[PDB]
Amino acid sequence: KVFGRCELAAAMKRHGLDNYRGYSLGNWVCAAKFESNFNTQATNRNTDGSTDYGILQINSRWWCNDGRTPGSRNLCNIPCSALLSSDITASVNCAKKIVSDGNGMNAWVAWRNRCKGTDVQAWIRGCRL
Ligand SMILES: [Cl-]
Ligand SMILES: [Cl-]
Ligand SMILES: [Cl-]
Repeated sequence: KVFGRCELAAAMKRHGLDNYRGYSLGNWVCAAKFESNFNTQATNRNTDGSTDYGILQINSRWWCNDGRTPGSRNLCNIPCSALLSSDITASVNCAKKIVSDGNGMNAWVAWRNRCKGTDVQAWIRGCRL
């Protein structure tokens, strides 16, 4: 599924991501924009052989099982394919664990490089939330 901007913001809010770990909704929408362009089916192979999955590009090196990332963990206790669903529940639940791991949203390098410190409120501008 390719979400609209406000559609995703609403879905994130419905799943308790709004201000989770002190990160406003715009931060989450911005991260999704630059990780996946709001496409739940996005997958990208990393140079090390792990893969990033879904709307928030969650990495099989630590968070989900894809069966082909030797030496990796599955800390969200989920198949990586579950992170590609139209319903964002699994990606949100797993993102909550990631953002709680110590470094906040810096875990998402695209958030750090493209969202951190910017006017992230713009991402929810106009949205009926
Ligand atoms: Cl957009
Ligand atoms: Cl915001
Ligand atoms: Cl594996």
